Amino acid sequence: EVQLVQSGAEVKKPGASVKVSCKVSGYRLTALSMHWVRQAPGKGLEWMGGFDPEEDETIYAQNFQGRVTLTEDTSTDTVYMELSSLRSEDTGVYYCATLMGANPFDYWGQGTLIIVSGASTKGPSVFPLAPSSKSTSGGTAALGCLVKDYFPEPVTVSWNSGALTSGVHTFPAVLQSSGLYSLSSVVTVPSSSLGTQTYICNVNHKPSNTKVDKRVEP
Amino acid sequence: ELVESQHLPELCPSPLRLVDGQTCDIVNGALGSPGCDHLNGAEWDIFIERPTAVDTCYPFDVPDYQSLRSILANNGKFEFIAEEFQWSTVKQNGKSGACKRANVNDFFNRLNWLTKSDGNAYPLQNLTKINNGDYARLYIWGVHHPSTDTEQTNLYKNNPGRVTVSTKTSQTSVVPNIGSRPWVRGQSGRISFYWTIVEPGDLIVFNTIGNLIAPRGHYKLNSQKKSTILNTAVPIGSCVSKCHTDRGSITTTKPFQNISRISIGDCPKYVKQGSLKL
Amino acid sequence: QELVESQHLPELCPSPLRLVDGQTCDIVNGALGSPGCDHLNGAEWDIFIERPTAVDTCYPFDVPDYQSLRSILANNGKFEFIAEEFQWSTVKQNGKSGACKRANVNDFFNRLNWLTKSDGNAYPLQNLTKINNGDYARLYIWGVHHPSTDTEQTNLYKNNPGRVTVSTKTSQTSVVPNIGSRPWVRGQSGRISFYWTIVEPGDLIVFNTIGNLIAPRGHYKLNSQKKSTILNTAVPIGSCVSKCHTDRGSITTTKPFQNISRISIGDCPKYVKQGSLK
Amino acid sequence: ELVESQHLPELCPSPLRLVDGQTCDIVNGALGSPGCDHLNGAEWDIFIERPTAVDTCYPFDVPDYQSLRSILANNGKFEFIAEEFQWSTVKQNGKSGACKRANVNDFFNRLNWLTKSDGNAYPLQNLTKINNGDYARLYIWGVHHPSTDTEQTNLYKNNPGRVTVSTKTSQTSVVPNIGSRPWVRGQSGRISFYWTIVEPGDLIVFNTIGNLIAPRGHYKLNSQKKSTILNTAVPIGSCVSKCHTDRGSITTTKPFQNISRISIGDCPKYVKQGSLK
Amino acid sequence: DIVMTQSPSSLPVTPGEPASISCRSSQSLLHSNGYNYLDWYLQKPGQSPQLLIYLGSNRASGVPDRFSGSGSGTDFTLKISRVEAEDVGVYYCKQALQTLYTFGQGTKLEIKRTVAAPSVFIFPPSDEQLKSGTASVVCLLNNFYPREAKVQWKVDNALQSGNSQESVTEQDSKDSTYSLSSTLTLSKADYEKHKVYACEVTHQGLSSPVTKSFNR
Ligand SMILES: *[C@@H]1O[C@H](CO)[C@@H](O[C@@H]2O[C@H](CO)[C@@H](O[C@@H]3O[C@H](CO)[C@@H](O)[C@H](O)[C@@H]3O)[C@H](O)[C@H]2NC(C)=O)[C@H](O)[C@H]1NC(C)=O
Ligand SMILES: *[C@@H]1O[C@H](CO)[C@@H](O[C@@H]2O[C@H](CO)[C@@H](O[C@@H]3O[C@H](CO)[C@@H](O)[C@H](O)[C@@H]3O)[C@H](O)[C@H]2NC(C)=O)[C@H](O)[C@H]1NC(C)=O
Ligand SMILES: *[C@@H]1O[C@H](CO)[C@@H](O[C@@H]2O[C@H](CO)[C@@H](O[C@@H]3O[C@H](CO)[C@@H](O)[C@H](O)[C@@H]3O)[C@H](O)[C@H]2NC(C)=O)[C@H](O)[C@H]1NC(C)=O
Ligand SMILES: *[C@@H]1O[C@H](CO)[C@@H](O[C@@H]2O[C@H](CO)[C@@H](O[C@@H]3O[C@H](CO)[C@@H](O)[C@H](O)[C@@H]3O)[C@H](O)[C@H]2NC(C)=O)[C@H](O)[C@H]1NC(C)=O
Ligand SMILES: *[C@@H]1O[C@H](CO)[C@@H](O[C@@H]2O[C@H](CO)[C@@H](O[C@@H]3O[C@H](CO)[C@@H](O)[C@H](O)[C@@H]3O)[C@H](O)[C@H]2NC(C)=O)[C@H](O)[C@H]1NC(C)=O
Ligand SMILES: *[C@@H]1O[C@H](CO)[C@@H](O[C@@H]2O[C@H](CO)[C@@H](O)[C@H](O)[C@H]2NC(C)=O)[C@H](O)[C@H]1NC(C)=O
Repeated sequence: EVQLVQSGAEVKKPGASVKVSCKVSGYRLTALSMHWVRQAPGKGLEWMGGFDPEEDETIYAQNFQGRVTLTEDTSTDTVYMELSSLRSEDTGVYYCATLMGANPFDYWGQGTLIIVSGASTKGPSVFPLAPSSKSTSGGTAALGCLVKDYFPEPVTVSWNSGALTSGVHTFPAVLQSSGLYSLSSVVTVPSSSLGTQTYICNVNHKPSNTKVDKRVEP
Repeated sequence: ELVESQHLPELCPSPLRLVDGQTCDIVNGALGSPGCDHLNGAEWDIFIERPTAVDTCYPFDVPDYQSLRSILANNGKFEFIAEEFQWSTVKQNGKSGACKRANVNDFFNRLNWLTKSDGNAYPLQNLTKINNGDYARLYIWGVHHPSTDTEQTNLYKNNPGRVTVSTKTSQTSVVPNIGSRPWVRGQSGRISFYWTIVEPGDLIVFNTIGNLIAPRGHYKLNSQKKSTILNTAVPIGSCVSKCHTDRGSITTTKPFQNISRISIGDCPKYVKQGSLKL
Repeated sequence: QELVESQHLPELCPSPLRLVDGQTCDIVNGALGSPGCDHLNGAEWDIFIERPTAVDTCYPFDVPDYQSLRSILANNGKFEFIAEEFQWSTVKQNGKSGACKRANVNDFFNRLNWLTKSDGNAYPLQNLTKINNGDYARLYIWGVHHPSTDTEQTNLYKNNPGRVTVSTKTSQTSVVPNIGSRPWVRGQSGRISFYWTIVEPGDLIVFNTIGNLIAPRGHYKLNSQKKSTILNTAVPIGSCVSKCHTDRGSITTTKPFQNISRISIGDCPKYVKQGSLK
Repeated sequence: ELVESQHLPELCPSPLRLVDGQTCDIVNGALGSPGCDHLNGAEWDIFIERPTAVDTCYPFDVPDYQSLRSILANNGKFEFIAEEFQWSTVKQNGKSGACKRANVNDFFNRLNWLTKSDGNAYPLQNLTKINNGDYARLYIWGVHHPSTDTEQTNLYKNNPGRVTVSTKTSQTSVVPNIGSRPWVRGQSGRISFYWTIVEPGDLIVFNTIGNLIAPRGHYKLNSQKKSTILNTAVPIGSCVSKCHTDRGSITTTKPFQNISRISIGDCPKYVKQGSLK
Repeated sequence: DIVMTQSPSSLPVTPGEPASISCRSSQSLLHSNGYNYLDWYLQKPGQSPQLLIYLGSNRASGVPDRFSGSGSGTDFTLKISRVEAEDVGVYYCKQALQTLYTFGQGTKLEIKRTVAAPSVFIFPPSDEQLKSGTASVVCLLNNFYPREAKVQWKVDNALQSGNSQESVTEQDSKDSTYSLSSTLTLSKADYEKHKVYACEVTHQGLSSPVTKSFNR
């Protein structure tokens, strides 16, 4: 079967130009019409352009303002997508696919994540979320950790060296305007266990070789 | 299999109505070049234009050639409406040796070549045709480009000439370009043909001081323009299909085809090279 | 213009006429339900595509008036079998043979019931009656077994000789087994003679036997208005669109005649011997 | 001329013993996939594997696929020895719609799909086999990979599960990978098949808390292993030759050939093409 | 451009029960071939898009028989006989007539759950974080259904905007809940410029909005 392989992830500061690859193995690109669809995180699919067998011309979606540049290397059987004038809204997964409307096949790629935020590798800063005083009449304690300002992803958050797993909710990170990620990780424990058990969250960030722990106290 | 790869070795004349242009393309068929008489009054769903077609009259060129070709094909018929044009003093019915019909110097049977009178007089012509009918008219006219300044004055007295066709909202004026051009059919001069669509209730004015290839009438423009043109050398056979390509007709229930990008009618969606199954 | 079509398609068009490929089964074994014919169950067709390369996959059989049964099945257009419960007394049921094994498991015609004598060595007179109280005609298919020796006749049904008698209100068919050794076919020398009986709504049918009855397990629904036919051809079924079909392939033409094949079905031009002039 | 360039359009069934896999490759033939029963008990000098083979059962993947393919081919026979496995409490003979045998949901006839009992219990199965015989036994077992956590509990109760097989000098354990995967034959899950060779005097232990595709026995391993496999679409004819290629058999006296690298048996040396001697 | 209006947007369905997603276009997707050029895709969680129904109703390769499609012209429908956990995700319908393909908004397929209510908590900034010059107030919404929820910040009872960023967990594998966290990032200067802090929550399970506050 046709195998579509996309290039590795790419992080370019705003205003730069990306160049995504898509190698086809199992079929010649000379006999395939390639297209491109991006998806902004937490949203939906958006068609960017591609090749139309009829009319015989690579058609680009005008909504992208001609910033897209589709080039094909028939020798390597690889399609190139070049998006210039990068902005803060062009972050997301970019897929290459031989859509059904053009070719009898319908295969996709793994996606090439493009992060537009401009920064370098930075370790996180952990700050404990004190037991919520507004948990009155709740009968259950609410505590957590705030992993703030790190790049790139991901960070692994455990509680008590992985012993505490029940009631654990590690929220997905958010991309702040500064270009750094930030997530929260909370756990729910009995209120009587407030003064009888010690809880510590363990945060690990491999891109910076950071493994910090933090005490969470009333 | 979901990709049809086999086409018929002929063009099916049913159910779609086909018209064979044979020695004439759709342009000479509208001008009425020698050999284009078999198209007079023809109606087609698909005009079949042969690549082997040849020019059989005066060497000419059409500014915005593809637009007129598309207008002639999209209309779907050749219904000429002759009209009397009161040209004053000037000679009419000009003929050329490069347009020999039956070894007789002739011209486009839809055009009228106006020349200066024997008294060396080419007065200003300002004729007006009012479209008081219920259909849009299509007038096709031309401008002659002589080879030398001597040829210009020998044919139209005035140098330079001028051709100006105008409607209520448009106006096209052309001044002849003089210059010896490459020998084509024994002639260095050329003719530039133009067209103008006159809506019902609109008017058209032919104003010239020389070099006007005057029309002898106009063509009927259908209110519904649904026909098309197919340029191919494939002969017309006797099969039955509602799908046609420049390589031949196709009879299939398949949803895709890898035969030709050029398809007309009830045809499967074209795909690039290659074809697999489910 | 040529008036005789001579070129056929290299395939049979499944559109618009609904075709059904019998494949390894002819239409007779399909009604009997021989091994490998279960795909035809519940099928409906405008043309049954019978293959010349078909093979017998069960007990060696022969049908007196074979073409009439073949015509009744194809002219019906469907294989709608309604299973009925037949209260056969004492005798053994569901007889199987090694010459009719599905996945090396000895079986039989799935639409038939091979009755044999009980383990107590008893084959009493079987008198069963079915009343057609529906709104459609029924088609019952039953067979008569012909053993090889007088020993085989008594070892299978005790009584010697046997008798098969199927009767309606206005007809009656009675057969006596023809005991005798015949050439080897599919590993067995015996033969089964299959017969059919049509029961109109309001009529009755009586199965009366003292041995050698290949009992039916039900009946086929006979269409109120029968249509469709059968074409014994080896041409494969393609994807084209045509309402004309021959044993040599489908035809897509507007010509009034054809010199391809006499065997034409549907919207087909009249057959001519040979030659084509204008 | 010293280079043979003309091969036969068919494979010679003499003198070498050929076996046509037809719709089954050598792997689904060992697993006992649908339509592979024609290979049960067959012996071959060259297994003719067809490129137009098709997977006829559950979607599966095999780590080190080429090695096991070489082991089965080099052995040269499909001699299965059924063994009674005393599985406790759990359900047996699991069948799938992706493995229809004559429109009937079936499964590999050499494998046993263990499921949780109707009482919602998957006890720790700890069975052991002793190779008291004089022949090395080849056991083929699998690990099922569900698509969701609900599928893992609905089938094996224990979330997560574990499949561990051990001999005297080996111990292999697998943890099921849970995730939705491409739709293959109407199934989003997969099965990972493994194998273990047990020498005479050695033992093998099947220990699982879930997701075990249990073997129904073992295959006999020949002491001498001299057979091979040929993947070619060339049909088997009636000629006589001891040389075979993926493009066909060769009958020549020339010392060299420029036809195909893939040659088995008494074959001339495959030279790097050549126009003359 | 042809507009695709999928409906519904969120389709909670109990496992072992059927479902239906209608895809309505703005132009006729029926070519003269009679082949309705519309396809159905499914984007599983954390997965590339995959095809389910092609050419209107033809089931794609390897797709289970439970999936099925129908419709013609400007009205189409995707159906599943018995939905299962393998069918979770968001489905999109394409448009193959015009090669300028326009997808749909997508219909998310959640598992039906008891309505329940969101447990709201608030976490004041830590003294260790304010040492660096930044204050982040985290609001917690724990175990609620459905996904839709409104979180409003109030500093000195004045509504905030643009200074908060929320995130939500995936659907839980056991109770099928969602959890939402909203962090309010303030500079150390503006944090001490005020004292009253609140986080208002509006949800389907709440008859009236719930507010959790602290004063420092
Ligand atoms: C060629 O003949 C045509 C037809 O006779 C002439 O068209 C008409 O010309 C007259 C005189 O110029 C136009 O009258 C004008 O009307 C406007 C108001 O529309 C008025 O403001 C002027 O003072 C004048 O009276 C008349 O409108 C025009 N026909 C149409 C339909 O507009 C044309 O002028 C002649 N050209 C030459 C070069 O002789
Ligand atoms: C359009 O689609 C058709 C149908 O798939 C393509 O046909 C392919 O043609 C090649 C020609 O080399 C076939 O390969 C060989 O054909 C010979 C014929 O003698 C046959 O003996 C071989 O066994 C082999 O099949 C090929 O099979 C055939 N089909 C496929 C699926 O490849 C055709 O090439 C396509 N057109 C274009 C421009 O891509
Ligand atoms: C075999 O079964 C059929 C169906 O039950 C029966 O056949 C019929 O038997 C009756 C005598 O019992 C014959 O006489 C008829 O009797 C009825 C009832 O009184 C009467 O209404 C009729 O006018 C007639 O006199 C009848 O002809 C016969 N029908 C046949 C043979 O078609 C009987 O149980 C069994 N018959 C035999 C011959 O074994
Ligand atoms: C069915 O009808 C077709 C035509 O509709 C017959 O085709 C015949 O094909 C042969 C090919 O050798 C033609 O022979 C040619 O005859 C011309 C006569 O001038 C000669 O100049 C050529 O050198 C060549 O020998 C033959 O004319 C043609 N018959 C026609 C056109 O009527 C076909 O034989 C018929 N029978 C069958 C069984 O197909
Ligand atoms: C699964 O069943 C097998 C059945 O053979 C168990 O294997 C063997 O079980 C015996 C039980 O007596 C173990 O013997 C013990 O060995 C230790 C260490 O030498 C000794 O201290 C004890 O007094 C006793 O003799 C033997 O080691 C064991 N062989 C193994 C594990 O390779 C097996 O233990 C069972 N496993 C489970 C998880 O139930
Ligand atoms: C193997 O060797 C033979 C012998 O030379 C090659 O056969 C030649 O093939 C070419 C190509 O069609 C012909 O033009 C020649 O006439 C053939 N004979 C000779 C003597 O040259 C054959 O091509 C070789 N095969 C490969 C794969 O290289």
